[PDB]
Amino acid sequence: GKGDRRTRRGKIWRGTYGKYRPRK
Amino acid sequence: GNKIHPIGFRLGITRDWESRWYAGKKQYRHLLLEDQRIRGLLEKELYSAGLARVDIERAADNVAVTVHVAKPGVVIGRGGERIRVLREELAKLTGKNVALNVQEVQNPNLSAPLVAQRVAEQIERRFAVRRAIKQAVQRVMESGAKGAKVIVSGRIGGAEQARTEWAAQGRVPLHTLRANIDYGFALARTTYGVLGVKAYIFLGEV
Amino acid sequence: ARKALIEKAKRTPKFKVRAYTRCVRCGRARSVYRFFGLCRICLRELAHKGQLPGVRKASW
Amino acid sequence: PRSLKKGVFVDDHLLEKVLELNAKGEKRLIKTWSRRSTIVPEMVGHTIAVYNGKQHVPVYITENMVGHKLGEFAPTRTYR
RNA sequence: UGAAACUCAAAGGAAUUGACGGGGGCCCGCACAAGCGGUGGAGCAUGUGGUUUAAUUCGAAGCAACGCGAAGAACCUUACCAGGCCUUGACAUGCUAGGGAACCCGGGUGAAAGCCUGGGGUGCCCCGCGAGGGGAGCCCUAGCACAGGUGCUGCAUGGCCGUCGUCAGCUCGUGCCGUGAGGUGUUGGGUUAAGUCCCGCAACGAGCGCAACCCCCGCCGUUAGUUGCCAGCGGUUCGGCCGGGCACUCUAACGGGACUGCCCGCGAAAGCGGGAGGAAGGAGGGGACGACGUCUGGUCAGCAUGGCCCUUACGGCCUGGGCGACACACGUGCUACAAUGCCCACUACAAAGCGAUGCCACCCGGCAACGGGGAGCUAAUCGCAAAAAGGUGGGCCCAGUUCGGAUUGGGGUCUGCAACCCGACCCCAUGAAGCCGGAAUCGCUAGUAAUCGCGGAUCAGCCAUGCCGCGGUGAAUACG
Ligand SMILES: [K+]
Ligand SMILES: [K+]
Ligand SMILES: [K+]
Ligand SMILES: [K+]
Ligand SMILES: [Mg+2]
Ligand SMILES: [Mg+2]
Ligand SMILES: [Mg+2]
Ligand SMILES: [Mg+2]
Ligand SMILES: [Mg+2]
Ligand SMILES: [Mg+2]
Ligand SMILES: [Mg+2]
Ligand SMILES: [Mg+2]
Ligand SMILES: [Mg+2]
Ligand SMILES: [Mg+2]
Ligand SMILES: [Mg+2]
Ligand SMILES: [Mg+2]
Ligand SMILES: [Mg+2]
Ligand SMILES: [Mg+2]
Ligand SMILES: [Mg+2]
Ligand SMILES: [Mg+2]
Ligand SMILES: [Mg+2]
Ligand SMILES: [Mg+2]
Ligand SMILES: [Mg+2]
Ligand SMILES: [Mg+2]
Ligand SMILES: [Mg+2]
Ligand SMILES: [Mg+2]
Ligand SMILES: [Mg+2]
Ligand SMILES: [Mg+2]
Ligand SMILES: [Mg+2]
Ligand SMILES: [Mg+2]
Ligand SMILES: [Mg+2]
Ligand SMILES: [Mg+2]
Ligand SMILES: [Mg+2]
Ligand SMILES: [Mg+2]
Ligand SMILES: [Mg+2]
Ligand SMILES: [Mg+2]
Ligand SMILES: [Mg+2]
Ligand SMILES: [Mg+2]
Ligand SMILES: [Mg+2]
Ligand SMILES: [Mg+2]
Ligand SMILES: [Mg+2]
Ligand SMILES: [Mg+2]
Ligand SMILES: [Mg+2]
Ligand SMILES: [Mg+2]
Ligand SMILES: [Mg+2]
Ligand SMILES: [Mg+2]
Ligand SMILES: [Mg+2]
Ligand SMILES: [Mg+2]
Ligand SMILES: [Mg+2]
Ligand SMILES: [Mg+2]
Ligand SMILES: [Zn+2]
Repeated sequence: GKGDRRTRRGKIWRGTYGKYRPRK
Repeated sequence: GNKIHPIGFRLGITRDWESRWYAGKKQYRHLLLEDQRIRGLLEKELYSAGLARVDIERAADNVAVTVHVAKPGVVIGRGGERIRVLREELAKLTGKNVALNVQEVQNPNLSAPLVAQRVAEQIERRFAVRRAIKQAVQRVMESGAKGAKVIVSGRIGGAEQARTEWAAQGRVPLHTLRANIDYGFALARTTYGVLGVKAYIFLGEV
Repeated sequence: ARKALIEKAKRTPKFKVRAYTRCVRCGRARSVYRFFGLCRICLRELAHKGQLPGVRKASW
Repeated sequence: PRSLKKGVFVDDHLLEKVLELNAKGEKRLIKTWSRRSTIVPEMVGHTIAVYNGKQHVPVYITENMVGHKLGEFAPTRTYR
């Protein structure tokens, strides 16, 4: 969930981007 | 502790600001720090003139300004020898080169800031508080005004137990956002400590 | 405000980091609003006096 | 998950005091206030006394510890 | 029948204003009940107690202290601690003196601070042919007048705040009653959210409060179009793109609008119950606003302030620690325990905000953090920008498991002089507890609760899961 750093919703919550949530 | 400053509360209507100068997120803090430096000196000296207000307008290095006093002369000087030194004291403070008008306070007993200053002085000279208050309310109430009130803090009369003297007449509706009430606060150092003096004058409604 | 730690005006921090806002009016160092250079306390004091132009009491 | 980037940091107090001290060879003791500085190769063999805020702890530097900061060998607090 | 020694400053009566009652009668409030979701359980974040420490700076202490002062502790901040160095001082206003201009740049030494120590240099005023002499400013000493002190008193205080509270209520003037405190007014019937209004009354009025006057949201209209439209038409790179137009939507100034006015019913009236128009009724919904006063409440560490105390140190400068300690206990929260769910795709629909030593389109490199490079924006023009929940599709099949992401190993990117103590962020490993929480206990009456994400202040960065705001979806229940 929101606490999973390396996941979709995880990056959102932590307000970041990366492999699991790229900037499109 | 309750009740907001009746001026900060009435800025919307019945009560304009004391600095009508616009600015942007880069200079505002400066033009502000400046006004204070101004009021800092103006009050540090013109005390004797009895300065009720001090507006400050701007447009660009042409800092309007003004100073509403009860006794203009004290400002001016022999022909204008004081209003000279000071006028240069402003541009020496801030190389802005600005005006320095002077409005006269028609009645110094309808300007809360003075009425406060008034009583505040008496307190230091050791006048009986209750009297001063009773009187002050009168001066204000006699020379017009639909209402008025005065408040002194504590250690009244050098007492160890801080109290709070009252006194007030007519109307003074603070909850009514339209009263147009002048508020004036005057400190009051003393051998034993500070005493705060607030003054409220209700003049005209709508 | 310990009029000695009001050496913030120093401008010679050796390293720009050590630079810290600090109130211009109270010396209050813990709630200094960039925009006013004042602390939250004085920012509230002057605003009441109408000495901060434009600054009104918001409500909605 | 350590990090610093490209440009390993080391205060030049002891540096020009060590690489320079390597001219004659080695020496007994040193005294630094730079927990900040990284331990580099040219220190192995030295005995750098590090300050922990109250003391100057004698830290013998070895190969296996090249890379760690000096502070890591001068523990700050005192528990039981 | 009825003393005394000794001892007290009272013991008592009636009445008054209060407070109180496990006295009575009316009546309110998420007070209970009715509900819906939570917290004391787990892991973690944060504040606190307690321990510990050279120091773990200080305050806050039932409600109303405990994500509180702190809307940003690596150094700074920080007031704490350890060391090295200053000591008319970091900052004010003056002084006689011993005496040398101000200023610019150096090198030893050192952790820095500081200390030695050596040099380019030497204008200005009246004198003097000059030599050189006496002074303003200035700086440097040496000795004064003093500065400084987040050192103690918030029970010596301003100011400001919290609290009982938006709870109604607290009073006055004159008159009347009572020897008097003090009553009457303000009690009483009806009514209201309200000491709101009505009726009645030895009382008639008034002040601070209630309400109203201010702000936001809801409907309509003027005035205004580098935002909107193809509604209308004609050009199309089929992009409101271009022409062109203010209609619409907005943007934002000013107005209109609701008054129990209208209708039926009850009533002495105020007003209550419905009904019609109307976007909106009978305080439309939400704010700002919190009386006389109480807590002898908070705060001298925001400031101001009396007294007290230290004035080569209770002042000052640094470097490094500390505020981040950890057997343990509590508060507030975060993320969860899963299928009304978790993934990966792919697709939608926001509102308020912020943006020069900045938002950062777009392009290239990198799994990525981020780095190169650069378009446009002083922003209704550009940017942060994706909103998320949803919707379509597909995977997982019920397992400590595609639930959950705590720990820990490794490799990196950034901000910064600098991330050991003690920063976020990325990637690979690791994959803890937890299967819905004892006794207790918290919030909320509707766009509220629950749930979803977005922006701001502070700020280099950040330990924001805090805080202040914004909009999407949108319940249950209230006998009493
Ligand atoms: K009795
Ligand atoms: K309203
Ligand atoms: K008190
Ligand atoms: K959830
Ligand atoms: Mg998962
Ligand atoms: Mg101070
Ligand atoms: Mg800082
Ligand atoms: Mg600031
Ligand atoms: Mg006797
Ligand atoms: Mg009696
Ligand atoms: Mg009684
Ligand atoms: Mg009773
Ligand atoms: Mg209610
Ligand atoms: Mg309610
Ligand atoms: Mg209940
Ligand atoms: Mg728990
Ligand atoms: Mg312990
Ligand atoms: Mg204290
Ligand atoms: Mg503490
Ligand atoms: Mg809170
Ligand atoms: Mg520190
Ligand atoms: Mg107090
Ligand atoms: Mg106080
Ligand atoms: Mg206290
Ligand atoms: Mg009310
Ligand atoms: Mg009477
Ligand atoms: Mg009588
Ligand atoms: Mg009575
Ligand atoms: Mg009376
Ligand atoms: Mg009464
Ligand atoms: Mg009475
Ligand atoms: Mg009565
Ligand atoms: Mg009533
Ligand atoms: Mg009334
Ligand atoms: Mg009556
Ligand atoms: Mg319209
Ligand atoms: Mg009101
Ligand atoms: Mg208390
Ligand atoms: Mg107290
Ligand atoms: Mg702390
Ligand atoms: Mg908890
Ligand atoms: Mg790539
Ligand atoms: Mg298990
Ligand atoms: Mg798993
Ligand atoms: Mg660190
Ligand atoms: Mg299971
Ligand atoms: Mg925010
Ligand atoms: Mg930030
Ligand atoms: Mg941390
Ligand atoms: Mg955060
Ligand atoms: Zn201040």
